[PDB]
Amino acid sequence: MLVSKCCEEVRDYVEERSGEDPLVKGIPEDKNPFKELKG
Amino acid sequence: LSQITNNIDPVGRIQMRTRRTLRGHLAKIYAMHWGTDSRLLVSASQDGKLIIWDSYTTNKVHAIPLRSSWVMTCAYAPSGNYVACGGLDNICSIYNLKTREGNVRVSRELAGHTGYLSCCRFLDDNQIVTSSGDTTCALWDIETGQQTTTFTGHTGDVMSLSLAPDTRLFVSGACDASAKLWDVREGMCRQTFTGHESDINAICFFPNGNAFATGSDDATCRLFDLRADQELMTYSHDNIICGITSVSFSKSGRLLLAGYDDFNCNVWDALKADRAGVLAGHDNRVSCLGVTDDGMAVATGSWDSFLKIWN
Amino acid sequence: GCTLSAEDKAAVERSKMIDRNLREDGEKAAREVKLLLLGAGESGKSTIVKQMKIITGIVETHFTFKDLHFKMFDVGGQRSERKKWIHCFEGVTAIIFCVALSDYDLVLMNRMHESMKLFDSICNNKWFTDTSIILFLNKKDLFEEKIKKSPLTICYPEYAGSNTYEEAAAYIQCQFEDLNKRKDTKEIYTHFTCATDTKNVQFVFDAVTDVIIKNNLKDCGLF
Amino acid sequence: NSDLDVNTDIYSKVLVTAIYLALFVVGTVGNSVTLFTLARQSTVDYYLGSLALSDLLILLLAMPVELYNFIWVHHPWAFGDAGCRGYYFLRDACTYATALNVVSLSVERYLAICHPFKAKTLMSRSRTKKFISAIWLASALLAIPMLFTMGLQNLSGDGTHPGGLVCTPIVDTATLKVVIQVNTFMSFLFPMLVASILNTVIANKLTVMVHQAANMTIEPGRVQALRRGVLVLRAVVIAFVVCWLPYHVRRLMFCYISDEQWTTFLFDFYHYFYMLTNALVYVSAAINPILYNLVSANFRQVFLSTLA
Amino acid sequence: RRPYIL
Repeated sequence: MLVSKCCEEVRDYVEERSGEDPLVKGIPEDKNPFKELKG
Repeated sequence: LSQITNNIDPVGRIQMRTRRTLRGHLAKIYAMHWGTDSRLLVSASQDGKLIIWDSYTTNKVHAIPLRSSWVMTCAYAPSGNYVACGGLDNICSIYNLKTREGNVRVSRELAGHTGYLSCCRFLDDNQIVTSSGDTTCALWDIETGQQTTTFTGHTGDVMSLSLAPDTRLFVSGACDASAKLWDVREGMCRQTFTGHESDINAICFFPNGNAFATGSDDATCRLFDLRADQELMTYSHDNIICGITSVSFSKSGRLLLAGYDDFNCNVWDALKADRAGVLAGHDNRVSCLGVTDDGMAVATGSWDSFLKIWN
Repeated sequence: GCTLSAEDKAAVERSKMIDRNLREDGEKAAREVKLLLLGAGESGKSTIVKQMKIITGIVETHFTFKDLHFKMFDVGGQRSERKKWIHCFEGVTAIIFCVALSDYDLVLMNRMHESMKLFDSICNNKWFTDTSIILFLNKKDLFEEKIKKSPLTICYPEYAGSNTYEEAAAYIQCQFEDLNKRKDTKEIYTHFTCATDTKNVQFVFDAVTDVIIKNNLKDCGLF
Repeated sequence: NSDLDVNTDIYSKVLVTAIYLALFVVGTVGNSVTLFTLARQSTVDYYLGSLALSDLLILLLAMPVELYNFIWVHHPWAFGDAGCRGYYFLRDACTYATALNVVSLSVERYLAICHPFKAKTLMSRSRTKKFISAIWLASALLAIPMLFTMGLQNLSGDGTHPGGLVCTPIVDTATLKVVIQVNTFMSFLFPMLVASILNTVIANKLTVMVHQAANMTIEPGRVQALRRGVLVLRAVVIAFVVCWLPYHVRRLMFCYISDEQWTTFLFDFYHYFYMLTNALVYVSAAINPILYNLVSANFRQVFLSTLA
Repeated sequence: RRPYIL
């Protein structure tokens, strides 16, 4: 059922969501909850 | 898909460090599900325990002693009130986190199955879908104890299951190499997907809820579309031949995390079908991995009894 | 050290008491001896469970013998693809495989040939490379009757031995123990049993001791 | 200005060089083939590889310099100041590596048999590689005192001859005595204790299991390996005592006698006994692969099949 | 006469 349109939908969905994604953009390590803060 | 989606610039090399490490288990871990608050995660293993960790402080907020040690799956309800677990005992036992007596306790033992339970997912606090060992899937209602809608129609036994984000429907995979898109409300299958050589071991929805990837014993992840009713992409690479035990997407969908039996997890660019990164933490089969709904952390459990949390 | 006002310390104390409960139950499990039961056609699976526990899936019997605890996993209740859940059972100390002797002549294709192929598929499996097999041969007196009346060439064509008890039993035993493609790693332990001979659980514990001693020697730098 | 040279019989010197070369070739071949075999449960493999590695390093480092610089040229240091410091640093780091490896292997076997859960939790390949790296770092830290104590000194007739220079502890006798006696104290009296008592209680467990093996209905030809396990256990403990006792008795002898008791006869006896003690430590470092070889006659087959 | 040997 028009697989090109559907994979283009997957593409535009992810490229819409790629920027605010905290793993492909990455972390700034100060907004990271997984800074360790231990000794 | 790679001929279309190659104009987008690549993600670059992904380097992630083990931001936490959740020790305590004495066997192979088989499952892990985040919470919808993205802080608690449950993780079950063959030593009779499932343990509700706090991912930030590495604290064990709970540890539930199970009646039969053989446990293939677990799920964490989106309220945070319930957990579930089932294995070779054919019983998807249900535990109530938020008790007034301060401890967890078994609410219902869900019986009446002639096979091991491959997977459980929570719809609501009163609806739970499972994936059995008699080649069927089901949907239970916990308050009655009766299975509401039994899903019959596979020939080889079913191996995974993945609810959609809006939980109106779900996808289950089996040894037929046929992923089927069931429907919760009506009660019949809608679409059947072939395209794998052998058995499929891992299914995860794309975050929009309009697609899903599928990890198999054929060293091939294959992302399918539900509307277009056919295979869309074949995430596979040469020099690797081992099986896949778990898959999960990122929050945006840009990177999919595949769990191989070369003892380490690989990170696939979901658009160019490139191995974008290697997560080389574990020293045995990576049996389960999962990404937070907030998209910040990725925890991965394995048969060396170590949950690592990468970021 | 921040303690976040008395509750992070009590959370860590909760975590440590959970760790304590984990290590105690883990010691109880790590000292515990796990045994697999196999066999499709009924082959004394009952007879052996009634003889074990006297002193609708999997059925666990947690009996003790000679001051040592035994877990017996009657796995033949549930029927599915064995290729997708047998890896839950790596780390089982000893598999207790059971064959009826008297099923040499029945047909679904010989049932005995099906039991040999099942034994083959389990003994040469990629997970059970180190785990030894306690082979049982069940219903021997019935089998004695059935071999005093009917011959044994009908089951296996290429055999021309005596129609005696000891030789036919030795030929079936040597036909089973020839199937292991590996012998440097594990070793099959055969016994003849029926609904008599109460000398069973001592032979079970002798086999479990020999497998556990060979696992311990291997785990040591010796052997 | 040539003195302190000890005039020994040349046939005894040739005869201990031949022993040293035999232990040299045997230890190098044995340790090379064991590391290649272990390189081609995992924790006892890395433990045996670390002990064999430490023995190969003690041979290839210590053996040819000690050979050339005590047997042939008995007085001058061939290797300079950092040569002395590096020689005693390596040598004593390898001594602590060997002693702590045999400690760890004996605790691992005692753990592996009498506490199987506690040995499951204490053993992981991540933890074992971290632990062996830790024990090599600790052998280097405990060998730092053989850096700062030791050095060059000129003990010629007037202290100015370029050939009167020796390689000696440059510190006084009380500090020397305390450093060397705490080395011999912890590095030997603690491994003799753990090896003796642990391996004794393992041998008790194995002899009870042998008496319960004489389960003859279950038993194939596999009571040989239990007697062989008793023999290799006892070979480990006896070889460690007999090979690392005379070396530290020699160093004790150097430790206590303040030269008021030394004569010419004890001088000569000390030099010949030094030769014999380095013979025994190389016998240890070469007879590890032997008594791990000969007991595991299938792993032995693996050795000789890879060699052929 | 002290041996320096160690």
